Amino acid sequence: GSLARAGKVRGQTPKVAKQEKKKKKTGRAKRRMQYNRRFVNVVPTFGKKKGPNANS
Amino acid sequence: CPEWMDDFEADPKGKYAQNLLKKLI
Amino acid sequence: GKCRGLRTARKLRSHRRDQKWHDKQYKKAHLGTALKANPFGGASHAKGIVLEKVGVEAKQPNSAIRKCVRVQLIKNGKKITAFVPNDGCLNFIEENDEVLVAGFGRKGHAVGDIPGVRFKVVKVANVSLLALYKGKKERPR
Amino acid sequence: KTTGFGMIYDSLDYAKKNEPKHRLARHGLYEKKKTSRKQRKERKNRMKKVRGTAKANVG
Amino acid sequence: PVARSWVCRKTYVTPRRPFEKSRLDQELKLIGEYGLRNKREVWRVKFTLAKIRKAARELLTLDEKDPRRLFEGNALLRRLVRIGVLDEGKMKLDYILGLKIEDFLERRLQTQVFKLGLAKSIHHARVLIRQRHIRVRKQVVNIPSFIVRLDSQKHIDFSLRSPYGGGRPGRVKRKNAKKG
RNA sequence: ACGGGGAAUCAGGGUUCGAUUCCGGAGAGGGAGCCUGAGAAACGGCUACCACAUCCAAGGAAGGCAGCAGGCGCGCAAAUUACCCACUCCCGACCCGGGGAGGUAGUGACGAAAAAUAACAAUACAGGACUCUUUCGAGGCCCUGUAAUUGGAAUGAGUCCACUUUAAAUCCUUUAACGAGGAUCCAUUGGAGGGCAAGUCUGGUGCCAGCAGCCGCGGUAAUUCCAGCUCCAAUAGCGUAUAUUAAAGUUGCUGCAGUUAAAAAGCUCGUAGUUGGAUCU
Ligand SMILES: [Mg+2]
Ligand SMILES: [Mg+2]
Ligand SMILES: [Mg+2]
Ligand SMILES: [Mg+2]
Ligand SMILES: [Mg+2]
Ligand SMILES: [Mg+2]
Ligand SMILES: [Mg+2]
Ligand SMILES: [Mg+2]
Ligand SMILES: [Mg+2]
Ligand SMILES: [Mg+2]
Ligand SMILES: [Mg+2]
Ligand SMILES: [Mg+2]
Ligand SMILES: [Mg+2]
Ligand SMILES: [Mg+2]
Ligand SMILES: [Mg+2]
Ligand SMILES: [Mg+2]
Ligand SMILES: [Mg+2]
Ligand SMILES: [Mg+2]
Ligand SMILES: [Mg+2]
Ligand SMILES: [Mg+2]
Ligand SMILES: [Mg+2]
Ligand SMILES: [Mg+2]
Ligand SMILES: [Mg+2]
Ligand SMILES: [Mg+2]
Ligand SMILES: [Mg+2]
Ligand SMILES: [Mg+2]
Ligand SMILES: [Mg+2]
Ligand SMILES: [Mg+2]
Ligand SMILES: [Mg+2]
Ligand SMILES: [Mg+2]
Ligand SMILES: [Mg+2]
Ligand SMILES: [Mg+2]
Ligand SMILES: [Mg+2]
Repeated sequence: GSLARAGKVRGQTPKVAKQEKKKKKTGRAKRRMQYNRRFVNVVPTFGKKKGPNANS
Repeated sequence: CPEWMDDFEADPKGKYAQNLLKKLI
Repeated sequence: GKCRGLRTARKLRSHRRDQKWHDKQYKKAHLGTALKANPFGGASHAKGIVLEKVGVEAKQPNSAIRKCVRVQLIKNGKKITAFVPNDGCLNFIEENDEVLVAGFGRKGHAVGDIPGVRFKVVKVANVSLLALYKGKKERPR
Repeated sequence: KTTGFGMIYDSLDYAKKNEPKHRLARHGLYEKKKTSRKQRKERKNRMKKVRGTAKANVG
Repeated sequence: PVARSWVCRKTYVTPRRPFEKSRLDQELKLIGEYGLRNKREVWRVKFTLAKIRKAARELLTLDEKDPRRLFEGNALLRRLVRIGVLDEGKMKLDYILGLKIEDFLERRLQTQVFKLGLAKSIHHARVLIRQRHIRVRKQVVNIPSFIVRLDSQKHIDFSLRSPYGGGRPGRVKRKNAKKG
């Protein structure tokens, strides 16, 4: 078939710049945070266990 | 979640059935 | 039933090897016709010259045009159709240019939609396709 | 801490007889030749091409 | 031919199932509780424990009066008692099968430095060890994964060439004192 | 297909790999024939022929890197035309000379070991547990985090004297001086429907572009494409292609199947093969 449409969608996608952000901790300190986020202080529980990325 | 059971029962065989079943278990 | 006597070792071994010849993978690996017919000649990758850009129809349940290239391997001259993975990536390839081709993922078997295609382009003009796609490198002049 | 080895010789002449040359050079009692391995090897292979006394005429 | 040795080992093994909730949670619990850098340290400790259990299981099937069983079982039990993992009152071979991973993780220099009160956290303990503030007997130890021997435990000090033990101020104190 | 010692994987049994530093064999572009020598059918010895190929004043002469470097070619695929006999040893007439054997550096994400990229205190709190009170409150014990909120402490990555190292050096180790708040001295590679851990959030596209190992996603409300944000897996590493092992009790000795899923010869005889009843203190 025709090869004229070869970069169509990537070409028409509007460009959005990445936001500036703090650096993320690495190594032991990143694993520490995760441990704190998942195991240290989690009191609320309504029988759902919402995922870490529950947008809705 | 009851919402998961509802969304699964609406379309037991659909684009979102596998995810909702995995959530139910 | 199978023989079970203490002196039946030769019968068991001969039967096992004869029946081993009836296994698809074993026969493919040990007969020598598959390696002869393999365009890569048993190599993991190969290098070829782009002959033309071609568009291949996707299989019936889904409609699309898969952008591939006809390449001629340097080491044996065999002609091959190789898939150019990402979008816009066909624009990184020109005619009569060096390309490094690898397998598609299932041991010389066609993958997914694309019919009769078992190779994908890894490098174009000695620069990786991923680097070109992500803007890390530009096409040499 | 540091750990090493030491030798104390009965006399300086005995030390000069028994010590390896580089250790004497560390004390300043010995000097090595200034030629390189390549220089000597090429000189040897050049001398190999000439007969008796002319061997001394190539360097 | 060269004069080199090529004997080397892999100190860990990788789990067969990469994504499963229970294993990931248990490993994360261990990492957070003992201040570990990654899961490779957990798998390393798991591998040493697995090798020890395999040796013990090999020895158990042997005869009780078998001299090989007696010899290597005694050696294994004495090695385990020496590093503090086993109790001297539990010096029978089968008790080796009762050991857990936390027993081996508790004998690290990091956890012992935290337990002795030289540091106020397990992570503070790790940074204290890696910053050459900790010595065992007279040797300054720099490695957090230093399995502390049972006799060596009583000699864990602050490394008298360090600011916390030897009273010599470091870079920051000196610079901030020069500003006065 | 050089053979072994061995290597990868493996419950048990197995399958695969072994050109590769130790032992044995073979060869020095391909064959053949020899001299010397205790020991070669030796090629860093010689004599021919075959194939290549160097210089030539055209009469002639000289060749053999599957040694160390290095070049070409082939390819998916592999390092310096470095220093040294100081160590291990070897050779010689030899305590002395020589050794691209060998050692030392260089290149080196083959692969293996260790191991940074922050720690703490104070605040202020989403805050939580713990605690009395009657709800607030109190609870100032303990923990977590937006903390572009504060604060001093500790450091090595670097720069760099001097030792030490070494044949001479380098590296590592040891020590001066300098060296951290976005501590910008800024971790990546792959993913987020299921298998399989993690968003039917937002914008664009609209069976196109593409993704997708497999099932599938996309035809105007895409949990799957192109991106932003967020999230998770491993982490100084992580994707991809190919060989192979386990998974495979899908080669079945352990341990599979043959009525209908693939499968018992049309039937009988019969050599080799395999197996073969009690019984002897
Ligand atoms: Mg061969
Ligand atoms: Mg073999
Ligand atoms: Mg070999
Ligand atoms: Mg070969
Ligand atoms: Mg050999
Ligand atoms: Mg020979
Ligand atoms: Mg050759
Ligand atoms: Mg010969
Ligand atoms: Mg030669
Ligand atoms: Mg020779
Ligand atoms: Mg060479
Ligand atoms: Mg090339
Ligand atoms: Mg390579
Ligand atoms: Mg020597
Ligand atoms: Mg010598
Ligand atoms: Mg060598
Ligand atoms: Mg260098
Ligand atoms: Mg790699
Ligand atoms: Mg490694
Ligand atoms: Mg350093
Ligand atoms: Mg990412
Ligand atoms: Mg996305
Ligand atoms: Mg998935
Ligand atoms: Mg999931
Ligand atoms: Mg893929
Ligand atoms: Mg998906
Ligand atoms: Mg297999
Ligand atoms: Mg099995
Ligand atoms: Mg079957
Ligand atoms: Mg049938
Ligand atoms: Mg029948
Ligand atoms: Mg018969
Ligand atoms: Mg009988």
